[PDB]
Amino acid sequence: GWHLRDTTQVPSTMKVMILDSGDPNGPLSRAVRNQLRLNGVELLDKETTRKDVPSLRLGKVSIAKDTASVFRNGQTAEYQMIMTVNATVLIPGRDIYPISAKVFRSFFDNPQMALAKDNEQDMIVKEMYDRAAEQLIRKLPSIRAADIRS
Amino acid sequence: ACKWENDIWHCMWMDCA
Amino acid sequence: RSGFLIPNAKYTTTNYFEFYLPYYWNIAPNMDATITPHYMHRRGNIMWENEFRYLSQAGAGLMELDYLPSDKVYEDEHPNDDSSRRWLFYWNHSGVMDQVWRFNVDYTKVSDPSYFNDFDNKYGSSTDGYATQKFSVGYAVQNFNATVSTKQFQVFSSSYSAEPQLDVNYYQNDVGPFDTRIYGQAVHFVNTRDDMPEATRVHLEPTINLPLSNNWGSINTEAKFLATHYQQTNLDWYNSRNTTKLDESVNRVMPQFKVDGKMVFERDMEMLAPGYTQTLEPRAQYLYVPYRDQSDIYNYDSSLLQSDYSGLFRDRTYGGLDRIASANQVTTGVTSRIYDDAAVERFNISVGQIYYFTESRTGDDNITWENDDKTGSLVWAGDTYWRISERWGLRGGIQYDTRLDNVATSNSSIEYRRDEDRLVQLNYHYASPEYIQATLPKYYSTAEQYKNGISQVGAVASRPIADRWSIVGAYYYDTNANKQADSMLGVQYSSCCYAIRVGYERKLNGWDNDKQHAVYDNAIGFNIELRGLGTQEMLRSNILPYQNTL
Ligand SMILES: CCCCCCCCCCCCO[C@@H]1O[C@H](CO)[C@@H](O[C@H]2O[C@H](CO)[C@@H](O)[C@H](O)[C@H]2O)[C@H](O)[C@H]1O
Ligand SMILES: CCCCCCCCCCCCO[C@@H]1O[C@H](CO)[C@@H](O[C@H]2O[C@H](CO)[C@@H](O)[C@H](O)[C@H]2O)[C@H](O)[C@H]1O
Ligand SMILES: CCCCCCCCCCCCO[C@@H]1O[C@H](CO)[C@@H](O[C@H]2O[C@H](CO)[C@@H](O)[C@H](O)[C@H]2O)[C@H](O)[C@H]1O
Ligand SMILES: *CC(=O)N1CCN(C(=O)C*)CCN(C(=O)C*)CC1
Repeated sequence: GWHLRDTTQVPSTMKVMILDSGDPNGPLSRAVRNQLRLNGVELLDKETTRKDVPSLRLGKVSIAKDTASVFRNGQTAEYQMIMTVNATVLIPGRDIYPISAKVFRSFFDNPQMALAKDNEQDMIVKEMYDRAAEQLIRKLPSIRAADIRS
Repeated sequence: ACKWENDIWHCMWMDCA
Repeated sequence: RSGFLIPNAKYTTTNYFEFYLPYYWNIAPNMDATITPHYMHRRGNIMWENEFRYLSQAGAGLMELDYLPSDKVYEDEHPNDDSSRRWLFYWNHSGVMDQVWRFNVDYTKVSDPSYFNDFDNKYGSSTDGYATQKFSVGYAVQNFNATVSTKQFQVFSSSYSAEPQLDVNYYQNDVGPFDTRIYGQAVHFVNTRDDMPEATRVHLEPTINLPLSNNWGSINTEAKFLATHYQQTNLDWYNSRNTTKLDESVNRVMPQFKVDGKMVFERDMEMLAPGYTQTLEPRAQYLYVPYRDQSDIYNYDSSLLQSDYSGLFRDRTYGGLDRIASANQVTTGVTSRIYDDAAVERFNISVGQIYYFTESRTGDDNITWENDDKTGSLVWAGDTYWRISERWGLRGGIQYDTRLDNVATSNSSIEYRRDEDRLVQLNYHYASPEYIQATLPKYYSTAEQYKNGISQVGAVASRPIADRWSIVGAYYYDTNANKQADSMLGVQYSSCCYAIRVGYERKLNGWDNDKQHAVYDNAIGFNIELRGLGTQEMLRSNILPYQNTL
């Protein structure tokens, strides 16, 4: 009983929305804005006079880099990076609903090419934000059903 | 080093020996 | 306001009895200092630790300066050394000023490579193989960013540094139906050794892409251009010892063409769970990059990247810009998701592979594979996440490579978590010996402590008792050697006005080259704080800290 997705990834009530964050020029804001523009969402400034526009407020993100495994000498073998992002979708009449994204990545350590590993780490972080943005978009319908349930 | 031939478009997309 | 905190004691096998007498100094708002005498009995001296926390318009920062004037153990192990003093300087600053300026500092510098194996691991770890020293100043606006940074590394076990590196990004989204961007970089690579090559690299990368989308499908076409210029000096020593000669001036020009496509199908899970939705998402990507012989360029900052499921669709095989592998490949994957009646995603599983029409080459192909496979389906990846309930969750991933003729890597985890205090977690990590031999230096493949790979099983648990006691335990074990890697216990009693925690840890702390076995460190310490039950703090105290997996 498979069929093509007849609805949109972003709900029709969120096709025009306000993107707000404390770091509008940061990487997470850029990734979220690109993701929202991908599904044809019209982004507005927070000072606009148009009412009944839901607002997506991006919270502070946390990136942790821990040791997942070690070698026989106790040296780090694999590093695990965890990115946690919090956000709130405020529908003005109804309510504010929190959402979050957690992204896990891994990479092996190499002191002999440590600088190269640093570059790799940067690339991994540049991927992780994108994944987080996708997760945020995938939490958009669940908010909408929560708006319909109440 | 080397210098590109006349057909820059085709030569840009070719592989190296 | 400012005075003496409660002194705290410890017993380790590295320094025997250890005593801490902290003093807190509130210099002003946004300015705290902490002066800690730390008496170590085995080393027979006092290390002075100075912490400084500040908040300013440029951001938040923390400096640490630990100084031990002399060390008896270090003197005995290094009797020919001039001085036995040890020290550590750490500085972490992060800030965004006026929404445009970004200041970052992550600087660690120790006196000797054996510092973190002998002293407390507050801003460093004994698992670390090097110390990072990074400065970065950036200007970022909505369509532009320019960052200048310096990266240096102190290796504990020759290293290259970018002194300095400049990155520029420009974006323009509405050029007709196309999105356009340009990336530029200028880096100077310097080595600690005086006989290794030095480089200056300038890179330009203009990219254009046409995106198209429906409610069910999406397709993105991308054309990118890479132009790099290398000026290399100090090539005499390298060229006198290698048959392949480095070039003083190098120009690498190459285009890249990529096509990505995704589809989404939906169906109703009528038989299993009415109201539940199942989505099937096939994704394909064709990538072409012509082959350029890069053997005349030294590899400064390019390392092979891990290929998980998300990494299958990556357009780069190496990080950095010194090595750019030729590509003629198609990546195909499928992701299945299961959402409940409330549109909440409960399950996802992804499986994908990469098919190579031609061999991926960089001109310098020294990585040791287990077989001569060059084309076909060589890389497979899989991932899975299942939120079984509100308290149960399981994650897993696997990476298989036919060139290794083995599973490259794998990881799994199952966690129950009722709240912040009640949790259990089981995790497994695996990396094959073939992967270690392929992606790591040769002495890793020849050394006892490296060659066997990773086969690690970890168990973590935390339980409250009587709403005032918290017990935390962790055990990480190596199945290849059948030996313990890490073990931790911790019990805390929390009251209205104070809390007392006692912790014990046994960890791998080094390797003995003489008898060819691992060294273990045991540490038992008490701590009293003036007043949660502290479960999360105790869970993050060992060398393999706990991370929540839902
Ligand atoms: C919307 C963004 C803008 C997109 C603009 C279009 C940019 C792409 C232009 C067409 C080139 C890409 O297409 C790519 O062409 C090269 C040409 O070398 C083909 O490559 C093939 O070409 C010839 C065949 O005789 C050989 O020299 C080469 O070794 C072989 O690989 C690739 O199989 C194809 O994938
Ligand atoms: C497609 C979506 C789902 C993919 C994700 C699945 C979860 C990830 C796999 C975890 C399973 C446990 O991890 C698994 O451990 C065994 C050994 O312990 C490894 O097996 C490997 O080492 C053993 C050593 O005993 C060898 O006999 C075996 O030939 C070799 O493949 C697997 O390669 C690894 O995957
Ligand atoms: C997830 C919950 C479970 C984890 C929580 C429990 C944590 C405790 C894990 C069990 C391991 C700790 O127990 C560990 O046993 C080893 C056995 O080699 C002993 O280790 C060492 O102790 C002394 C001193 O060197 C020697 O007498 C002994 O031979 C040596 O092995 C210690 O007793 C302790 O280091
Ligand atoms: C001279 C040179 O470095 N290039 C141009 C030569 N050509 C060509 O088709 C005109 C193909 C090979 N090439 C290599 O890098 C080996 C591309 C650069």
